[PDB]
Amino acid sequence: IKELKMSKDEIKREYKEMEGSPEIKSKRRQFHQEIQSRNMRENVKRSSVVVAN
Amino acid sequence: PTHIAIGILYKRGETPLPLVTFKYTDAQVQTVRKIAEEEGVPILQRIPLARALYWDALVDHYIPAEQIEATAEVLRWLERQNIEKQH
Ligand SMILES: COC(=O)Cc1nc(-c2ccccc2)sc1C
Ligand SMILES: [Cl-]
Ligand code: NA
Repeated sequence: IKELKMSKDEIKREYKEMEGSPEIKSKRRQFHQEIQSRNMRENVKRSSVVVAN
Repeated sequence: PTHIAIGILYKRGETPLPLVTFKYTDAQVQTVRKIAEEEGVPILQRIPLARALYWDALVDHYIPAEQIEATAEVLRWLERQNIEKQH
């Protein structure tokens, strides 16, 4: 039988559809939150004092 | 904001003037509080100064002149607590 072939365009379209997935968007946000948490710990360690209201 | 937490760095002979290290508001303030307790970084309630630094202060810049007098009191308090804790 004739061999199936995914065009470069089909691959981009399938991937953009995947990026639109709620689970996949949620994991991106989760990753950003983990970098913000890491940065928060480093910011605090670099400080002499914290002033709060 | 409702809640404010602002980090200040000042080490004599290292920083010529005090530096703003972070600015957090609201939900992030309880997290900042936990990490500061865990890391042994003092957290002081100074409502006028925290409110003033919220408006004017820029992260990784020096404390602005408009807040240096109020900041110097906090820094002199922190130095007194440090020297006294050594006893
Ligand atoms: C309340 O302290 C002063 O008399 C003001 C002042 N503090 C300064 C300062 C500089 C480095 C560390 C802490 C305070 S500069 C300056 C004009
Ligand atoms: Cl750590
Ligand atoms: Na920040």
